[PDB]
This record gives sequence, structure tokens and C-alpha cells, in this order.
Amino acid sequence: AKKDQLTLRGPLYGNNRSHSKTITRRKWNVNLQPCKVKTADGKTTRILVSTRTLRTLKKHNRL
Amino acid sequence: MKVILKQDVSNLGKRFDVVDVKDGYAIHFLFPKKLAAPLTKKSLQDRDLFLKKQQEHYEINKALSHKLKEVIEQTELHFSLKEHNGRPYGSIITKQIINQAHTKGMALQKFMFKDNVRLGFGDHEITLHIFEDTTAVLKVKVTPD
RNA sequence: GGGUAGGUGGUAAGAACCUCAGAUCCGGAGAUUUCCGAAUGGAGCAAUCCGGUAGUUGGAAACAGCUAUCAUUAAUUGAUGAAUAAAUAGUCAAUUAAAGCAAUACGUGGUGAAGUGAAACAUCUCAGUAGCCACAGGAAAAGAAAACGAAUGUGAUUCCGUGUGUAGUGGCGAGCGAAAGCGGAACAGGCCAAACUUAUCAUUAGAUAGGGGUUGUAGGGCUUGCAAUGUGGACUUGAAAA
RNA sequence: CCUGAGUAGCUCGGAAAACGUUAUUUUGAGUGAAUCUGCCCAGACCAUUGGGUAAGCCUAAAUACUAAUUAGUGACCGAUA
RNA sequence: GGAGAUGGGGAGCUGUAGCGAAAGCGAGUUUUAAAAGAGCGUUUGUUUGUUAUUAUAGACCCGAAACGGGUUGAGCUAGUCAUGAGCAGGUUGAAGGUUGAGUAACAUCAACUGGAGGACCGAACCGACUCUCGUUGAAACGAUAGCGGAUGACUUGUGAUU
RNA sequence: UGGACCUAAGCUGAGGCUGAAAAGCGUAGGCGAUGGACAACAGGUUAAUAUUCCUGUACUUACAGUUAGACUGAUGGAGUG
RNA sequence: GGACUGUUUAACUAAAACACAACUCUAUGCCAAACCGUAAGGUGAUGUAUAUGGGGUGACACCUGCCCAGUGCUGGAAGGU
RNA sequence: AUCAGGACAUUAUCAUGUAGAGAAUAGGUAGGAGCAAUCGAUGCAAGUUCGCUAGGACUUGUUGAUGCGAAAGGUGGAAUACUACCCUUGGUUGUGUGCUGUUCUAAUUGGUAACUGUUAUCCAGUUUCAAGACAGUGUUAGGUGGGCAGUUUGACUGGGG
RNA sequence: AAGGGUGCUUGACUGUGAGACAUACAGGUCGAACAGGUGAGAAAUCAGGUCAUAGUGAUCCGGUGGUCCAGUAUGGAAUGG
Repeated sequence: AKKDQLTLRGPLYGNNRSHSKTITRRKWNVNLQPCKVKTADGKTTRILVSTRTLRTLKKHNRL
Repeated sequence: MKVILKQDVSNLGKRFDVVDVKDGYAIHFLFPKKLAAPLTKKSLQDRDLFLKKQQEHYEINKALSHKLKEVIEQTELHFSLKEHNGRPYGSIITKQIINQAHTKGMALQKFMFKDNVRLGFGDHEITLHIFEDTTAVLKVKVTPD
């Protein structure tokens, strides 16, 4: 689905309220962006990365 | 994800110290020539080790630069082009010279060639700014046919 | 093995049979088990066709009989290996897995309606109802205090009554329903990474395999001693017995 | 020397909790502490006081049900059932 | 424990003093300055069996168009797609081109080719425009008699989709 | 009339892409006549069918050997169809 | 009355309805504009403004008067919000 | 990332203030009756700036011991220098910032073109090209939005509305 | 006279309240009498809005002042009654 290529995190599906507080079925999609990685033994093409994982890989030097 | 430059000076001189403010990918992680190491050591205790590492990198950079200059100015590059009865119809791209360098046993990376693509036939000479103080000049002959 | 004198499943009296030199039947243990069917060589319109290979045989050969092999995916391994020199990707080869079906019963996770009521209805209610998907199990999940809680209180968790319809929550409307404690069934706590160190990674590994270690009646790593000669398991197969 | 970091809290909406979002746990987006004199809890919050040591993993035990096999049973109906 | 009464297990519930929302007080409480007044008080039992009623569970029962989720559906039929077949028979003789006159060249006219037309009549075929008949018919849509189209936006078969 | 010979619309789909899940899309690929290619006619028989049984007359594509002759030649390219 | 060849409410009804060539207007310069979905992907379109989508009318002859007050649509950047 | 200008602000920088009078160019808190002197006068051109339309804080080319009418002389509701505090305006070294316009790609997009996988309209990798911090995507919060969802549309009525 | 004007002022009080009124309820009507402390007038006694019968909508919810009130381990605060 619309999930990143590094970890598994299902999109959020729940209920949203209006100005009159009307229950509606609403969706939140995880923040994913295409990013290029470089590491040993191939696996260097573009993948989908979540910003939450993006910061961690940025500080942990996952390239 | 360090805060110190790694052996390549950026835009108008900043000294080799802990000064590179981290926007995250602006130019620090944009350049793949930067450090990837923990932070607890890289405050003051690993500073002397980093100075020794920078000196080693500087000396090997000078040695390799001189070697590449020597082997380039002794062995000029050659290719061939298809000619429009005297007018250059073939095209030459930096990919070809990168391939030639890689085949000749001296790989040149993708992060130092910033020149425009070459368009023309005949003998060409280009001074490539691969290095700031010890840059090289390459001569290429393309056979017209 | 028990194991006997008639038996050969039923519309079939029969006919033809055999039989106490121990059948049949019954219970185990196997073999056999056409084809389809997750279906697995390709397809197919289900029980069909066309097939590839490695051999065997008749034949001069084609051809025709007899066998077994021939899906995809994931992991591991080896080799070839373009853009791109190299390496990859990819390709080929070999090994291992579930792959599927079903008990309308559960359990877990995810997705996710309605009408009913408020004699109206949108907040709400039924309701995370039904339903849909995935998973494994015969039980599952939950489980070891960042627990509770306001007392010199207890010391994994799960389930049953009580607490109790309490304190409360809700266009404070309909409605909704505790948290401890008690009486109880049952009641085992363990295992990792880190500092610290040893051998192996061109030993820059920041990884691999070891000693150690599972923390608040604080404890471990560290320097430095005396001891202790064991017990129970969340636990190995051998041997016998019941 | 050490005690589990893009970690907890926090902001914008939520979900689970008697619970309609309120202490408590969690996240779709952002955020960025602590080092044992620590840190968390004690239905906002502080001081005081008391309790506790997570952010890695596992755990049969009581409990729900018999599609199915065996032996027995029914103040169960007796072929418009 | 014959899945038995029962025995054990006193955890809790009623009444035993109440007043109120409460700090608390107490045969008094609260309202009040009140010892003023007023209110509530001033113990009058518990457990079962039973009947009826009431409360939720479908709750005397039958009844709808309802609503939501899932599922089969292009062979009826609508449209489309690729691909065959067919249109009898009879009519008309366009444009265009040719020749000649003609005109400076054109144009125009007379004769010829020519068979074209969402041109005509009219079987097959397609559809159904009308009267009668039938309306528990032979038929859950028909029958005689006529009707229109009937060479094109013509009909239809095959297989496929939505 | 067909298949082992070939496709049109179409169908499926390794990979791969998208998508809460199931799943949807789609490439090489493989199927898919209503068509194309493709070699049989006359007569007779049976209660019953028949260019399939028989009689006469035929032909084709195949395999091997043999004779004779020649340089032949695709999983590719062109014409054809 | 409508231009007609025609589409028709199977199984009550064929037109003064629709349709049509045509006329008029708006929008659209390539990942066109639009549309399906959610998304991949797909038509438009293996198209390029003499074209397409949408709106309105409906051979041909001749005309289509006024008004942007209100609504819409576009432009607008000063000022209030 | 980078380039430039403007701003919103200010450290520091000096200038900057006339009702009538005071013989004068007076904004409010003060010790206060002396001090300016190579922290080199007066006179000579006047300027940075103020500009009221009259001059001022400072000064250089010159200057060499002059004095200060603004201590003291006296004045006004505010009275003088040396100096501690603070108001209006103009600049103003300096930074924090976004905003306006941009330059570049190396993030990123592509249904630009090419090579290989693969002798494949897809797809994978690579290169190229056009773009390029934008678009798209995620969230939050706006504006618009009968395309769609859910509902509502009272009662008496000497038939109904 | 319940009217006219004159004068003191402001009972157009606080806490109530037996007893009655008429009624499903919500309610609504008068009111003896007492306590405090008042105004009037010497006192008498009157004054619990007018000569009376019309001259308003509960219950939430949210808000203001004060409160002998509570204060999630303690204090406050916060949050409340």
C-alpha cells in the first residue's frame, strides 16, 4: 500500500469531528518521501522513507 | 551527521573546526564526502585523532593528485567522432571520459566534475578543477570520421 | 494378534463356489491407492489434450510401449555476468520451507455499515454490533511493577461471585457503567545488550564467537578475599516398570 | 564506569481507559530532555512526602467450546412431530 | 458428595438513629442571632416458596413498502468491439468525364459515356401504424386483413466487454 | 467440422507498479474462430449410418534406406500472403 | 406543426419529443483541457487549436431591441476585515 | 546553497528643542557660582546636521594666548559653564530574521532522448535533456463546494390545502 | 373616600410562618402570630408596593460577587459545593 519501503507502519484510519462535532470517517497518510540510499551489496536504488525513520537514519548514518 | 568539515573546504573559506551548522541535508549530507561517526568522541577527545586523519588524507590527496597529473599529461585521452564532412556531428559527454579513466585503472568519482558538456571535434585541452591547489589538465584527441 | 464353523455387503429364494490341515469377522501394521483437484510442464471447457528431459525396449529411423523428472515464491550456496573496467542487477544450477483445504466453536490483529431508542433527529445509543480479511492454536491472548494505591497496605498474570449499580459519565436526555478490597480455582519466574575483558573480522568494525548480566529489602561493571561441593527447572535421550 | 533515545514530555487531532478526551497508555505531523543527588507514579501543576526503576524478549497453571470417537443418560418429541 | 439434600465456607444485605451537599453533630440535625419557628426524626425485623404486576432481554404473537453489507448477472435487452452473410425483382439515368457547335480564352448549349443518389416501387427480411377477434385465449402480448422501411444511421449471426 | 498450424476484439499474467487487507493494473509470455492455410471423387451395401463399411479410381504431407543430382542454409531480413 | 432518411416508453400509446447536417458561445498550447479511480494505470490520443470538451438552438431566407440594478464569470491591487 | 535590495527592530554614533521676554535658539530629573587652556585662543570660508529663516553642537585651511554677556552682572511660571539621568526627529557602526527579485544543482520531478537487462511500447539500472527548491505528496487550518450522505418541513381544522 | 395638597421619610425590611384558598402536577392566593431592627406620628397602631382582579419561560448550560464548606499522600493552589 502507501507504506514506506524501510519499515511497516499502516496508514491511520479513524474519526474526525466538525464544527458541530459530526463523526466522519477520515484518513491520515504517513509522511513518506522518495530517498536514495547507498550501502554494501547493492540495495542502492530509490526507496520510500518516512520522516520519522528519515531523522533516525540521518543521525545513525544510514546514507 | 557531524558538525565538522571533512577534507573538502566549502564556499568562501571556513576553517577546519566544529562550525558547520546542521540544516540536515543543506550541504552537509548533500556532500557524500562528510564524516559518519558517533558524537560523544567528536567533541575534544577525538580532535587530535581527526587532525592526524586530516593530515593523512591531505598527504595521500597530494600524492594521488600528482600521480594522476603525471599519468594524464603523459597519456592523453583519445576518442572518435562522426563528422559532417568537416563539421562535428558526433557528441562527447563526460560519461565517456569517466569510463576511460575507470578503465585506465584510476577511478574518478561523480562529485568533482562540474564542467559543461563538450561539443566539438579536434584536439581539446581542459583544465579540470578536480582539486583546489593541485588541479589537473586533460588533453583529448577525437579522430574525425 | 483375538479369532470361529459356515461364509461369499443389501433389493437374490438363488446358480456357481470353497470350507474345521482352522476361513470369515474383528482389531491393529502396511501396501495398494486411475484422473481431476493449493496442483506443481503448457494449456484447458474438471476428471481432458498437447507435452520437455534422463534413461529401457521393438525397429534402419521416425514412431510406439515402461519408468521417474519438469510451477511460483522466500532463504542459503556456487558460477556466469551487460550500462559500468571491476562489481552488481540479471541468468543458470543445487539444498530447505509453507504453498492449500476445514468445526457456522472460539482467540488475536486489522478493516468496517445500518436500522432500534430518544414515540422527531444530527451529538449519542445499540457498537468497534453484524459483516469482511489475515493469523496460529487446541487452547489462545495477557503476564512480572516505569504495578497499584493513600494505608508502618499488597508484592506476576488469568478467570468466577461480591463489592455494585458504588464514585460517577452522558443534547446530565436516552442511556452507559466503576476502581481497590474480600471470598475463591491455580499459582515458576526467568532469559538478553551495555559498560568490563578475551580470540576472530586489510582486526580503523562502530561486527563475529566467548566470561559476565538482568537492577530499587538499588544493583551491576572495577580493585580486592573467604567461601560454597549443591538444588530446581521454563528442562536429553537411553532402561525397566506400572 | 553503567542501568534499554529521534526516547519521554510538549503542540495540532485522536484512540483506549466507568470515560464522550480528563489524570493514565498510544500515534497521523512536528518537536526535542534526563544520567542514580537519576528518572517515573501518587485521575491538571508545584513544593513537600511516600511509592516505583520502563522504553528488549519469553512463559504451561485456573478459564470458552465439543464439528468428531467411545460407554452411559434424559419427569426430551414419538413419523402434520 | 448417587453431578442430591446437606455439612463447611459470615465475603457481603436488610433493620439495629438519624439530619443534610458538608465540614460534623447527634434523640437531635439543618435552615436561623436564636436555646425563635419549621422540616426530618424520636427502632418496630430477616430469608425463602408462591401469585400478580412492572424493567430489560424478539417478551401475546402475524404483518409491510423499509436500511445497510455481500453476492450472480450483457445469452433478454442498451451500447460498443473483431469478424461472415444477405438484400429478390422492377424503376430513374445525377454529378463527373467525352465529342461537336460555340466563344480570344472561358462560360453556354446539342449529342455520347456514365451509373451515382441517407433517389422511387415493391418480395425476402426488419419493426409494428390501424379495425375486428380473444382477454381463467392456442399465446403471462397473439390471429386473419391491411402498414411502413425495404441500398443503407440496412438487417443479422458468431465470439468478447461495461 | 476441429486440435496437434496461425490470430482479431478479448482473457490471464512471472517479473514489476499501485493499493488499509483481500486486492487492482499491466510486459515479455501463453490462450483465444466467427476466419486464413490445409491432401478424395463415382458407385454400392445396412431394419438403422456413411465421401468414416466396401468396390474402383486418387492424392498429400511425413520417416528411413537406396539411386541420381546439386552448396546448401535460420529462431534472422525482404516479397507474398 | 415539425425540415426531412431516422431513435423510440419489449407487454397500453409515436409525436408538435429527441435526433440530425448546420448555427452560436465558452474553455483548452501538452504530464494538453476534460473524465474513471484512490492509485498505479487508462480514453481524449499512438490528437495538436481548419482540433477537442462542454453550453444553447436546430434546413434555408431575413433579423435577434434595451438593461451588468441583483446573481454568476473574469480582471484588480490601493484601502477596511 | 548562493546573489542583491529593502524593510520590522536596536546596541554603539553624533547631531537634533525660539509663544511674548530674557538684550540668547529655553525639553524635563541635579552637586551647583567657576571654568575653557598642543583635549593650542580671537579674527578670517563656512560645512556634517538642524534649518524656525535666525543661528546653533563640533571643526579643518590660518592662528597664538584669547577669554567666556550662557559661572559670576541680570533675567523668566522654566536661567545657564564642569558635569551623573532621561524625552521629539534625522542619521547611524551592528546583528536576528523572514520578504521581495535572482544565480547554480547536487535533493527532487518527468509520459526528453539514448544504452543494457531483453532480440520486450511496460518495468529495472545507467547516461542525457527540460525543469528545479518548485511541483507532487503528508498533516494542520482556511476559502469554495446540493456532486454526494443523512435528516427536517408543527397542531386545531364542522373534505383537504 | 382608595381622592387634593402639606410633612417625615423610604416596611417597595431581614428570618419566618400556624391556619386556610383551589387544584393532576408545576403551581399560584391571602394571611394570624413571633424574633431582630427600623420609618411615621406624642403614642395609639400602621407599613411584608400600589383600590384589586392582566403586565412574562421551569430545568439545564455557561457567567459574576460573597460563602460557617471541600481541597485526590501533606500544604495550598487548581478544581469545585
